[PDB]
Amino acid sequence: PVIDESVLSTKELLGLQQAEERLKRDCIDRLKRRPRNYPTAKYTCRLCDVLIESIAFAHKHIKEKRHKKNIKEKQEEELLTTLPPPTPSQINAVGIAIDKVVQEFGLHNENLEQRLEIKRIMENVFQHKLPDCSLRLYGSSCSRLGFKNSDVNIDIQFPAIMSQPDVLLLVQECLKNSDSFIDVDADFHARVPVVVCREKQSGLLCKVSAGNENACLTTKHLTALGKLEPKLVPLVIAFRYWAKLCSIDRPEEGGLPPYVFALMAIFFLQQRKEPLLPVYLGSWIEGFSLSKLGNFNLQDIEKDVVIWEHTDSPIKRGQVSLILDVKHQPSVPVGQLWVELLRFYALEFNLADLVISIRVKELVSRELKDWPKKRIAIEDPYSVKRNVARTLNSQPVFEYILHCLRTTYKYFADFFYEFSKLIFTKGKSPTVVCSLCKREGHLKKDCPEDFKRILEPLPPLTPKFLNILDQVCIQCYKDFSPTIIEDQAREHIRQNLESFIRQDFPGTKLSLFGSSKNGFGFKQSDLDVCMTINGLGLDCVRTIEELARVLRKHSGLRNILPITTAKVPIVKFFHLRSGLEVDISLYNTLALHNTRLLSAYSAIDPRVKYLCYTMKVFTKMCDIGDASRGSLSSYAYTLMVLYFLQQRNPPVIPVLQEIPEIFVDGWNIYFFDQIDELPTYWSECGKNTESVGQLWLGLLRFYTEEFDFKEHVISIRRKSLLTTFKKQWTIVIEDPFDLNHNLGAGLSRKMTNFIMKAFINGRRVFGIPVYPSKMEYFFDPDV
Amino acid sequence: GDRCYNCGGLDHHAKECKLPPQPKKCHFCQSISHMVASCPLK
RNA sequence: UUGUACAGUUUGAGGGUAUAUGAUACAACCCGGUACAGGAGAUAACUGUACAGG
Ligand SMILES: [Zn+2]
Repeated sequence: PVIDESVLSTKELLGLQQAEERLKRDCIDRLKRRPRNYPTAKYTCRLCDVLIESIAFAHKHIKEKRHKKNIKEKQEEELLTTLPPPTPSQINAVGIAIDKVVQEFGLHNENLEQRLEIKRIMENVFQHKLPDCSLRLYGSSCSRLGFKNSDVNIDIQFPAIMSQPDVLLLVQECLKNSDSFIDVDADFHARVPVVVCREKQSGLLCKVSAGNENACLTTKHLTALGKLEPKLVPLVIAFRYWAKLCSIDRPEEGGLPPYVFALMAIFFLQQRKEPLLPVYLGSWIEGFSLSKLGNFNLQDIEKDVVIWEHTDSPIKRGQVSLILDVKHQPSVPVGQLWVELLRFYALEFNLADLVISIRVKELVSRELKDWPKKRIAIEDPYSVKRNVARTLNSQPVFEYILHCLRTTYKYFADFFYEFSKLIFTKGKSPTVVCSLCKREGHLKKDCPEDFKRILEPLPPLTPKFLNILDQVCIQCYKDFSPTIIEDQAREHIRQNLESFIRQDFPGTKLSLFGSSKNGFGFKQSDLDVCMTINGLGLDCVRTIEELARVLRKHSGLRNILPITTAKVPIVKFFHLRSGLEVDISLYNTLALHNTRLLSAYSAIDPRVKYLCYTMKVFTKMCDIGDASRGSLSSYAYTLMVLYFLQQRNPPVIPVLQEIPEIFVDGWNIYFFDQIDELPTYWSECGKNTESVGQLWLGLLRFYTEEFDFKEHVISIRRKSLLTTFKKQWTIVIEDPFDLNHNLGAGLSRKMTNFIMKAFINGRRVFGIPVYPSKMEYFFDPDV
Repeated sequence: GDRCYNCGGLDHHAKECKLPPQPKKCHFCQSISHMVASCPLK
């Protein structure tokens, strides 16, 4: 008892009762207990769930806008819920409206036949190139639940040996060759790779893909539901048209995908008072539980029964009838089902805290599905992990769909009805969401954060300015070129580290690698070493921890730091004798081989050395050189400049790898290393005669424009152009030896934009004829 | 202009009055139970 | 930068002006004598909130 009325006098406690009654009519109540933080609390508000100190504070709260709008919303909800079930004439009108909408915008048998003809024509065209492949229609084309405008989605299955990128590229080639398909294009970086075409006679956009699992089965399941239950299709088409009018079907603008509503259209039938569509998972099968529901998953459908399999994390396989085998199925009109659907989604269901799944009657808790409770979540029957309703990640969009549902429910709860965007939205405008930046306000096509969109022509190059550029490049090379004494000191440091490590682990051998031995060595750069054990299932984590512990003993070494979260665990520390950062790795033979390759690439010409050094200094000035910050390592930049040099009208350097296979760590490490006779085996040697400054300006121009990072991989292994799709990768750079490791994989979008901006600024400062120092002007962080 | 909604006073206005609540009534009624729109004299 | 909404200060625009007969040098509001109520102050910049970011 926080306070008792016995203290107040008779008139006083009576007036207090009146005050409590008035506060109650405004949705303010007392407090049974109080928190330690607010011992003076004596009231609370349920609508806002807000603590209140005294009666005066309570009366102050009601005056605010928060409680006023909350009570207004409560009144609107009460008005909506008070409405009774629709009268027969109104429901007949709604059914007629649904029929009209499906007739106008729904698919027809002729459309299905035409799409089948498209698929057959594609099969005939593809026989000579892909005879074994088999094409099928899925999605809206086969489900019948979409619109006639909706595209044609064709999945081509191939023998397991064939790879998806290869088959899709071959499909694109055959489509280009044939004339039946006009406007052949590739969108290989969408959610699923697609080849988009437009048949001349049909004019219907067709998207060809392959290996689309969980989609063919889903569309066949929906097709079976539609065939067995005719009441589904009108509801699905009407709900899709409602979503289109409210402008939420397109996931580009942050809305939910278009087909998701179909999964929802059945869902309310499942969860209704009488389930029209029976569930397909539950306690019927032995060894079933909600925790085990994840392992439980639908497998296939055939002969009007769904077969499902369960594998323990023994295997249990069972078939269940798709539709209830009951003769007393209710004859509910389509309009009644639609109105009940709207009521279910508005004021009769928990969109935020429950997962929409059609497999189990009991509402699966979001926690069981390990999903957030902020927004809608739709469960796809044939992919347990995926939450198909993730495209909506912005609360304003959720509120927009909720308002659409509320207004349409109110409208749907000589009667005449119609589907209209204005009526559903009630004047509210959508909120476009930038899927590229995860932000809101700007569409993907035009957005401030687009590095590719980032141009003006450069001025002409006078001979004196070109000479100045060459001079500054040579100056940078000389300034950042280690001296002989520095190399001797590095060798002595490596020897001392090896000797010290041998004390605890005798037989250890240390080999220098990285900038030190790759030909391009930066002054004061990190000392990279690799340790191996003579005559030696070794755990990298434990070995790195032991090495760090050993190094901690050394007085010269301080601030020992073992790192294992990275792909290659390494010990990073500071050496006083070097006075510099030293990193030691374990069995990093691949690193040594790639460093030797870069050393040869440097030895072929000095232009490569100058270019690499100027690139390194330019990157360091812009504060992107260091890898720990999340930007591309200096190795990526030297790879970029080498790739540029290889691919140029006059080839400055050849592809050593291309011009026997030795497998160490699991990859080939062969590369032509005899530079002395390189001209004999290279027919293009000596073609290049551009100046170092001209060559560097050409590099900057090439990377700023005339190059594509999205559709090409910066790989020096192959002289021929490489495509990102063939690597199934989506800045991307490939190692000379390893093809499964991408240096740009960990590079975030913001840092990529900043790096492109730095490159653009460098192109702006360079190549512009015209500071206290010539060198400083070309290397200035402010510009 | 009008008596306070609480304490039935005249010194402060409805919003101005902030003292703890008191029985609702009007001086004309003279009693808490009786209400103005239905009085014996009318 | 991004979606949101209110704590003190000012001007411009608001609800109020029903229940009155006489006054008040540029030095002064007055004796309300009947209107009815379950009703308690809204908008823009002034750097102080509580939820989402990634
Ligand atoms: Zn009062």
